[PDB]
Amino acid sequence: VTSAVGGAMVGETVEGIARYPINLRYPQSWRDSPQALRQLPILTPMKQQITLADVADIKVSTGPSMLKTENARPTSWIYIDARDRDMVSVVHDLQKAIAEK
Amino acid sequence: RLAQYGISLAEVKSALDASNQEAGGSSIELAEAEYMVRASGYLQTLDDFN
Amino acid sequence: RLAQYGISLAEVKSALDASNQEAGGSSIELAEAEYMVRASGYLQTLDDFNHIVLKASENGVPVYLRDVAKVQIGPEMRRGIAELNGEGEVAGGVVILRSGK
Amino acid sequence: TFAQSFPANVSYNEYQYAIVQARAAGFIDKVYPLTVGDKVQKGTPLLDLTIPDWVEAQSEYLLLRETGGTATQTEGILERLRLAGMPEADIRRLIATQKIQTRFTLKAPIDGVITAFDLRAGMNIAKDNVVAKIQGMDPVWVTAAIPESIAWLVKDASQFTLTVPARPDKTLTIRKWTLLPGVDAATRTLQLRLEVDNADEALKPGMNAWLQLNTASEPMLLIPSQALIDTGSEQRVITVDADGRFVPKRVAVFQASQ
Amino acid sequence: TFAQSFPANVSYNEYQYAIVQARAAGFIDKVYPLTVGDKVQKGTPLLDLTIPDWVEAQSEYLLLRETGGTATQTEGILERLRLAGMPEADIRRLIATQKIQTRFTLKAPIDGVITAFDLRAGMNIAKDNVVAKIQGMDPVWVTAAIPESIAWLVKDASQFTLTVPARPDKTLTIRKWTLLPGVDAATRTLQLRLEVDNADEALKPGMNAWLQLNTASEPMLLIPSQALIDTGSEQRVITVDADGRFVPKRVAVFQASQ
Repeated sequence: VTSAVGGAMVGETVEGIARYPINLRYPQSWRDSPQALRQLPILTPMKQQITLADVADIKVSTGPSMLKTENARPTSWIYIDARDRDMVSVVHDLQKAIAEK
Repeated sequence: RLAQYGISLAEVKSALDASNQEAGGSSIELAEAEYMVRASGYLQTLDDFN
Repeated sequence: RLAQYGISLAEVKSALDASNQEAGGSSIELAEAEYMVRASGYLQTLDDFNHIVLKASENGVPVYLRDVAKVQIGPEMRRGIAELNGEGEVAGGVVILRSGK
Repeated sequence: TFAQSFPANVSYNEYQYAIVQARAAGFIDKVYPLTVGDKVQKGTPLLDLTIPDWVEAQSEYLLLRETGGTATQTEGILERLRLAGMPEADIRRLIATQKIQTRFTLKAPIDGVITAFDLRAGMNIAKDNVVAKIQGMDPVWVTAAIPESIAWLVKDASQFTLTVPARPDKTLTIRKWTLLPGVDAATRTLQLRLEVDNADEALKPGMNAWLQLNTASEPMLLIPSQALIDTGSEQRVITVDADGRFVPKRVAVFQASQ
Repeated sequence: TFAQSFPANVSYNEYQYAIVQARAAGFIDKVYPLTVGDKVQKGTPLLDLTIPDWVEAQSEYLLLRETGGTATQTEGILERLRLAGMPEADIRRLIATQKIQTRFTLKAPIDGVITAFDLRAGMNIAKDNVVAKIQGMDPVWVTAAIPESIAWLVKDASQFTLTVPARPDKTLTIRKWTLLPGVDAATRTLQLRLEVDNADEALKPGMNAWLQLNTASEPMLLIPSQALIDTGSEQRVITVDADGRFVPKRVAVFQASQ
């Protein structure tokens, strides 16, 4: 998952002052999609040729995108863009609409 | 049972140490969306230990 | 090629991890001078990658990284993208000032 | 149309298989410049050997030829020779020269590669000794390994395509293919054997070979993959109306590939 | 363009191969100062043995000579002798001495190295025992392991440069060699065998060697490797047309080098 499918860094070249990442990975073809992942080739320790689906279920799901915390409480920010009116009037109206509905 | 199964205390310890972490497979693009490849692997049930 | 050569992904990773460092043999006195024993070993050519040894028969016929992998120079995962005037991707730099100066 | 790639081995043709053994005991007179690894053609001399077993019955024939024995009496002794193991051609040499045959030359029965050669000069030879194991490679075999779990991916109507990394300049023609009855327990893979033309002898046994397969499924509704949104609990597509309005619709996914 | 150094080994000439076996059973009278690893020359005594198989027929001959049997009666018993396994040199000793031969000497058929010596003093001997396995090394053998991937290239190679670490002065250009029809499966390598004159015994079987190849292919369409956008199943390049617009094109790769 980390190296075959994902391209996890494995080391870095040392080129003078600079450094550059080195990594292992299957060609994109084998990791194109879910189904592709289910047929991801695995050479087991006992030289058995299996697929990733032989040892795992791959399910698509939905969950956290990025956890935003403020003083340790999760929070979502609603970005409003009003530029024709004056500010205070807008917020005072938002406070009403929000309160009642 | 260690002797009966031919398994050393050391082998047990190492096995444990490899059965309790998650791993990321980066992401993969589907429908112009980013799909985070997440691999389970945390101990959380007694059965998982077993 | 992993299966065809009987080499596991893990073996590849370990081999890589042993083919990219220098080492000192201390020094040795010659003509009342100090000779620093320096041992090469840094990756610096694509060919160096290709010749990462994975396996060797009693024969002396070795199996190289090149036998199970293609070593190419590609882009790392972009964490940020910069575009100029809507007609090209570019590399940029931003100077950041010490707060209060 | 499903598409997947499997690794395969170029291997000797096991229907072109010969193991030469001396028809009777004797001793090696000469062993030709040959060793395991060498390619021989049909007719190539392997070795010369002396075989006494047949001489007694041979002379018994030659003197019945002298004392004008009957055809029935002469043929009978020849038949004893054939059953005694004596090669028919060596029997023909007997009749054509009326000379007792004592030194013989074993030749390669077929074209192929020597994989065994247990006899060298100076030895005695026995009926169980193998003088030469010769394996052919013209209709060369190529066996591909399919993980048991994807067995379903291979059907009769499947379309195969072979490539060998060692010869990018060649396009292989598959004579025929078979899905062997059992799976290799050691690897947990089905065995798919291909017979491939190889008169140029470009395909050497031991070579790697990639087997690309295509397989058509039952007919289903087909859309590009980028067109499908999957949130793990539902899959949908965005449909374009007659007016150009974008209206979403739920769909059930069967499978996907390529 | 290619510049590769292939790994190679020095080994015995398998066309200079001898396995000395006794023509008939018996017991060892004496084995000479010799063992596995020793260099022997044609004629070197290996061991003395007693063989009672031929004595009865030898008498039959000597008796025949006492009573002046037919010339063909003598040729007869004499030919049954050589068919019985008795060496032609020992038969000559029979007629010359007119005494029955029981004690014989087995000598080395060729020059070379004893790589097997299964008989010592006080032992009996059988026909399947090997008294000496001798393999020569004057025209010594060297075999290089060339990665299958460039079979397409080496099938037309002109020359290589053989070099051995143990001997920096025995480095010579190689213009004749044979590319065996089999490739090692464990290393997926072609096997190239070549002979090398070796009177001074400078090259010893077991030594490491290097086979150097500096060559160029036949002209082909070339592009910088960086240019090839190759997925696992799709290789293609971005072409810049006349106006400078991008246009992805599917291509078919032959092979990359340097």
